[PDB]
Amino acid sequence: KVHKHIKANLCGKDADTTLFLTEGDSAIGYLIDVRDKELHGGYPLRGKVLNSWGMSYADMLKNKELFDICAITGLVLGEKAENLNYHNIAIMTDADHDGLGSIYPSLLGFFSNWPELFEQGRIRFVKTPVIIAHVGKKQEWFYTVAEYESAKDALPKHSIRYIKGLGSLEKSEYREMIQNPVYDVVKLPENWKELFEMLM
Amino acid sequence: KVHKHIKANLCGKDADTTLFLTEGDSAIGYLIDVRDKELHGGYPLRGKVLNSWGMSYADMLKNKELFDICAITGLVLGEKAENLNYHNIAIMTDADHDGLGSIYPSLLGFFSNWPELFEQGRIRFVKTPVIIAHVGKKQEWFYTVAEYESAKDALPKHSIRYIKGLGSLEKSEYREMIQNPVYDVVKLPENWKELFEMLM
Amino acid sequence: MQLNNRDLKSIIDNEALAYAMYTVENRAIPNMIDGFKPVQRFVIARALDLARGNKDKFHKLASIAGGVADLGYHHGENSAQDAGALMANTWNNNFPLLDGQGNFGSRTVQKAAASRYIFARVSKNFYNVYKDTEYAPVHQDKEHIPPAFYLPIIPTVLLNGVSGIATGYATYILPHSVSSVKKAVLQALQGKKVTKPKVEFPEFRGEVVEIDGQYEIRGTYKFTSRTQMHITEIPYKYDRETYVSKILDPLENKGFITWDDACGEHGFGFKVKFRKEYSLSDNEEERHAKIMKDFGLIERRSQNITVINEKGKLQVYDNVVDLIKDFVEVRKTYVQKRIDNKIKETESAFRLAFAKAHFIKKVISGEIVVQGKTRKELTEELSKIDMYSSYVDKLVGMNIFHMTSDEAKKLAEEAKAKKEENEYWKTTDVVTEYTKDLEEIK
Amino acid sequence: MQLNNRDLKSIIDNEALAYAMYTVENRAIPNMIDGFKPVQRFVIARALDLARGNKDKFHKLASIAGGVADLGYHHGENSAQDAGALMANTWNNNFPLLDGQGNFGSRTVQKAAASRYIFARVSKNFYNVYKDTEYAPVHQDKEHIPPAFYLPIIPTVLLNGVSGIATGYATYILPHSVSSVKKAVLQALQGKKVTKPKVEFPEFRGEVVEIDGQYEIRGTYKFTSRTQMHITEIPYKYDRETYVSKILDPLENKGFITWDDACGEHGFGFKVKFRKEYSLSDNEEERHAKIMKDFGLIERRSQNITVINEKGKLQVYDNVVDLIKDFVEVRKTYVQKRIDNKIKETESAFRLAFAKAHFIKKVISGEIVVQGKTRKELTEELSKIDMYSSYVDKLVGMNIFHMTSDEAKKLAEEAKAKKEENEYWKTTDVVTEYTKDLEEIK
Repeated sequence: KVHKHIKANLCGKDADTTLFLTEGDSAIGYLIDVRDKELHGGYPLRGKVLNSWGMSYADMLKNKELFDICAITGLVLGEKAENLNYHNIAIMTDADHDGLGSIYPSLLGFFSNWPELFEQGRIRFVKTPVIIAHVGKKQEWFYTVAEYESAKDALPKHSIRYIKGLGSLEKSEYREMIQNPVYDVVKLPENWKELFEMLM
Repeated sequence: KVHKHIKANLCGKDADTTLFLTEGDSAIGYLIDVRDKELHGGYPLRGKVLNSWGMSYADMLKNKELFDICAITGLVLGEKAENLNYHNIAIMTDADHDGLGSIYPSLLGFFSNWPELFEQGRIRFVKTPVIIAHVGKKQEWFYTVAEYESAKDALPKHSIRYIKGLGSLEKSEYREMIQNPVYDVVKLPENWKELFEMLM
Repeated sequence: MQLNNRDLKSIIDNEALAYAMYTVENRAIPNMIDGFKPVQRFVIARALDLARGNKDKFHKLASIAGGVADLGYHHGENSAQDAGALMANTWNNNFPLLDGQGNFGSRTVQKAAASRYIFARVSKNFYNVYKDTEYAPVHQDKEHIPPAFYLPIIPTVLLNGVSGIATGYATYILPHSVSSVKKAVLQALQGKKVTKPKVEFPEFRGEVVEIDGQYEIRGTYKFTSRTQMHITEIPYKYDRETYVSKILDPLENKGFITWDDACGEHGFGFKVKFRKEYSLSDNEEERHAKIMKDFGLIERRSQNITVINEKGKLQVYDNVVDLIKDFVEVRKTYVQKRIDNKIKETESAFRLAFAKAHFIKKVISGEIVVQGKTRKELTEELSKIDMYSSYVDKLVGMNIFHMTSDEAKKLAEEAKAKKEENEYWKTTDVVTEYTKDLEEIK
Repeated sequence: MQLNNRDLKSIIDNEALAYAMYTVENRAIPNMIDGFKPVQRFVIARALDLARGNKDKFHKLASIAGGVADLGYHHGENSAQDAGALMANTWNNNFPLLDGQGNFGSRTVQKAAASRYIFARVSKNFYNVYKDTEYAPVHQDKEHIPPAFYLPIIPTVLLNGVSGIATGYATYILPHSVSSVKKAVLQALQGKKVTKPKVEFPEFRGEVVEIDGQYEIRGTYKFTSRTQMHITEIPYKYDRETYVSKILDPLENKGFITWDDACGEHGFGFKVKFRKEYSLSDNEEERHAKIMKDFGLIERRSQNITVINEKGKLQVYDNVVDLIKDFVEVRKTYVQKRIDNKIKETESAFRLAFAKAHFIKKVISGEIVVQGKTRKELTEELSKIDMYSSYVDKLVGMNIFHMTSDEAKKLAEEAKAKKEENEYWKTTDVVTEYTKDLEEIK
């Protein structure tokens, strides 16, 4: 029985629930204050985790955080994608290099041991806006640097705010992001071994 | 045999010879740039040295720095100071808390293990200036904060320069402090085994 | 080679003395006049320095609490970094002395986000309650660039709470409501019977009562079914993780209850459903004690009022009334100082304005010619006039548009206004000024 | 709940690209135009910012190299702290870009003192060789507050040397004498035959000469007796400890020689006395070779001239002549920019001064009255005069002493000066201005 979980009431029950593999308990507190009372779950990570391949399956099970996550989703190592306590899994990390460059590839490598999960596309990512432009009373949510550069030509009150890290968002921003997200999904190429073999 | 030592030609002779137990490679190098070619020696320390009270004499011989200084001065543990490679020994450290609070107690306790050498008074410490006052084009060498407070009433162009450690002084300053130095004995009273009761 | 030499090993006291300096100027006891801590002093000073004219600018917490080393902080920057988030939030203070923009945590999870993903600024709650910043006495030591203690209007020690543990002493100043402290200070200005200020925890809707005089705090339980209830609140010193793990998880492990996490946006929501293996007694008083005993809804407490005074000495106060009285006594003198200095400055300002008006009306009248004076003979002749000679330079730095009637009649009226304002400052007293300042805070 | 589902693997390039950014904007290759390194850019920018008006103030090294985080340094402060002592000393640079006050080490012991016991400031050697700082192109990224590269007069890549090891490339730019580089730049301005600049190590009185293409450095050995010599110097890349432990102590351990440490204030002084168990051969050429071999008085080296140009591209130059030519070609255009902007500013300044003189002479003549004009009527007519209307706000900001003839007549003359000064900028060319700037450096 895991402890760090934010287990919702629909754990195990069939629904459209989602699991947030976010980084930083500070963010998960914001989640508690923002989460849907029944649908949206979540779980905090510890941070830098070892590369998914390079060792055996029982040695996947050796790691504590991996053990907690497979217990939470119910997808125990070595079985087919069934008994999913959470219908969906989402990843959301501080977007400078802490999770994009460290946590995302490793987590995808770990989730790769079930190609059925990627085929369903149940593993997704919530894109946090890199920059926020505060105009008038209602702010805008430019989602990338290229969009900012291509859309800054005609806009008054060009007040800029960098959102480097999940901590920069306020409660309104996090509420908007969770309730109305973009949900980018994870890759699925013709070969699911070489593209992460580049990791080593 | 010894490596970090600055053994002089007059070392081991009957002439006056002082040993500098300075702290930091920068300070000993500055001494090399400013040393007397024949009289003044020197040796640099490492830093935090374990308390020398409360263990066996073999434990004093255990530490590398204690072995180095024991070989340098020639006063072997358990023996006397009948012959010495250096006539005098001087201790000088960065005087904010790095050597006053750390080097002072351990070094004094280690050097006190020969009361005869203590009574000779050969072990000494050179007082480093704490603030330098630039007046006109000349400089003055207030040796303590109390002297500064009691002598700041009457002086023009009060250009104050603090000296936290050995790195602050310049070549003129170190040349003055070495060629025209002021010393202080180690001051042990009749109670050998009582005034360092706070060491452990 | 000047060898002065004494066998005085007593100089080893310089160690203890230095250690005394390491245990006196770097303590954990707050200061009664300003309500700060040694770390918060440097933090707020750096925030004020960085804010400058554009106080609305959000500075990074790393820049806020990492550049305090040069301000005279003889400690690691980590203490400043952590103390910049336990004071700038809103879940732990009835008076946030530093507004923030980011994830500063909440009572659900008492943890800040990071070192650099958040921002901080001197809040608007600081300028209305910390007037006369530049009159704080300077520290005895030079390196302490921030003053010894700022000068607030109401004692910040009482508000926002504080919990420190020094060598041999412990302070656990409970937070008090802003209205209670304001009323207490206002009524103690006029020397009436002091009303003890109440206790109001931040983001707390439960109950706080002093049945034994210990200022205990209790939450609220609300039964919804024969075997269910809706815990609305729990005692303050509880976050989700520690509460669960320490008390509620073992209770479930005893095979008694099962909890449904319903922690809403407004406090905790730990609803619980019992099972067969439990009392669930009747009579509404034994189940009362059981419900607030098993789930830890009752918290005992005590007030240890120990704090440093205006000087370096530390005093312990039995009740907050004495603290209020002494703080207002000190602030009375510190307001009288401002009164005297304002009078002194306003007299000179009025005199300068009068001289300016005199020069402008003489010039427009043509009695003294601005032109034709060789070698700026103007200044030479003004140096031998009754009132001119004091401000000749300022009396010469007059712009062209200051000669026309627009900037002349209004200048004379402004001089008259400065005169009557000097009279107002002359006739006013400390009590009225401090009462106005007290009312200004809201 | 917008879908935005793409099962694309190309996003993994977000790794490499980001890693590319971590291996492009944070490399160790210097920049050819300004002769800096990425960390040194932020260090010097922070030093210039802290200096402000009082450039003589000695700032602490900790403040200098620890506050670079907000300037846009995505790395630990330790790199800035260590790079602030390996560039600000005098034993490693023929052109100290940062003067210091403290123990920065020497060639005897190549180690700085500490982080906070030393001080640094922008040296006077930086203001005479880095003119036109405000014309450096801004970096493509916003967070890079310091510009892409400052604009010096002579290429600082050549001077002070540099030794970097990037991924797949290594730079060992040998230091060159200031006079040689100045002469090379001056003569390459006029397109003559470029003279190769010489090599002059700092605090080196020995011998440097190329054997075949590549440079080599040799010291000086001076015999004093049949079995003694006084080593005056050794190759540059040697401090006391490493030299001893690596070459000289093993020599004594072989029962060959005994060294007397005579390291004087002027360089190394390692005098040595032989013993019986050695060659000590005659004929003055085999003994010399044996000395230069066993004692390590010969050091071989090579020039690997690879450096980033004004753009992001990295270029490798076979000889320093091409580097000099390209640097002067870039600086010619960057001086032409200053010429054009100076002309543009001086024309406006002269026009403003002419209007000011016109206004003061009309006022003293009495044609236009500054008094008796309600609603500051002046401006209304000044807006309908040929030249007044452009500077009305400035034309009415005239002080009283500016009507005095003393500040009037000279003003007109000052205006006249500006006028002819404009011609000086109008007729001058880039070559003459750059030659004057080159001569100004000494």
